[PDB]
Amino acid sequence: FTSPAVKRLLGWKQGDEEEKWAEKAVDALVKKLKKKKGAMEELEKALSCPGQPSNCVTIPRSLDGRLQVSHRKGLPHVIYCRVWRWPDLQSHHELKPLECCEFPFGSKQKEVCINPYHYKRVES
Amino acid sequence: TSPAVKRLLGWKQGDEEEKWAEKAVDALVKKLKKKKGAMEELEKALSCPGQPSNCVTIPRSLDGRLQVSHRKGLPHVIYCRVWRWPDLQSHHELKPLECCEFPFGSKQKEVCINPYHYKRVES
DNA sequence: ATCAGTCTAGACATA
DNA sequence: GTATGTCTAGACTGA
Ligand SMILES: [Zn+2]
Ligand SMILES: [Zn+2]
Repeated sequence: FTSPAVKRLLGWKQGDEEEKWAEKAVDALVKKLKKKKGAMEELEKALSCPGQPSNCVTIPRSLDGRLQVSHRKGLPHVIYCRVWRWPDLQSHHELKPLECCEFPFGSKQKEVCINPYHYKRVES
Repeated sequence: TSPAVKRLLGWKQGDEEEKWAEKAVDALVKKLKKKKGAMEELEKALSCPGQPSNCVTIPRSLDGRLQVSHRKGLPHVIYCRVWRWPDLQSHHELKPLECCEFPFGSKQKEVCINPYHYKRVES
C-alpha cells in the first residue's frame, strides 16, 4: 500500500535501463500471446491469483533456448520470472519447474512455458 | 593539398555518413579476405580506373539488400557511393557495363560490387 | 504496389 | 558443453 501523494510523485519517477528493458520484454511477449486464444487471460489469471493453479502459457522455443529482446539475449522463463517474481534471480540454475508444468524449459520441446508460477526458485 | 592542412584535417571529425561508410567497407573486406584475388582485384580497380578489371562479388540476398550496422541498402549502390558518386541517389541512377558478369539486376547467387563495373545514368 | 524501416533467430565470434 | 555478446538476412510491417 502506498499514499496517493506518494504514488502521484512516483508517477514521475524515472525508470532505469533494466525496468525500461523489462517493459520491452513484456511488450514482446504480449505480441506473441495475443495470437493465441486464452493465453493473455491465462497469464493474467496466474499473475493475479497466485494461490490458484493455472495452465501453461508457452512461446516457441528457439534452437539454443535463448530469447532476444532489444539486443539483449536471455532465457525466457528466467526473463519472465524476474519480471513477475524474483527481480534478483541469478540464472536458470536457480530455477526448477513444477510438476504441473507440461512445457518446462528443460524439456526442450517445440513450446516453452513462461508461466512464472510454473517454476520454483532454488539454490545450486 | 598542403601538409599543414592535411595535418589539421587529420583531426577532422567524420560525420554519421562517413563513419557508416567506414563500417560498410569493413563489412566488405571481411567478405573479400575469404576469396583469393578479390582484395587485390578491387584495389586494382580503384587504383587504375582506366585499366579493365574483373568482377568482385559478394553473395546476393533474397531481396537484394545489404545491411551494415542497422542500415539497409543495395550493395552496388553502397560501394559506388563510396568510391565514385557520393551523391548517388538510387539504383535507378545506375546501369551495369557489358564487361560485368554479375551485375545487380542479374539476380544471381553473386552480385558484383566493383564500382567500375557500373556507369552512372539519369532516371 | 515498391519502398523503407524494425526486430530477432540463427550464425558466428570472443570468451 | 558454457556462455555471452555481436551482426545481419530474413521475416514482417507499414507507406
Ligand atoms: Zn507450464
Ligand atoms: Zn562485375
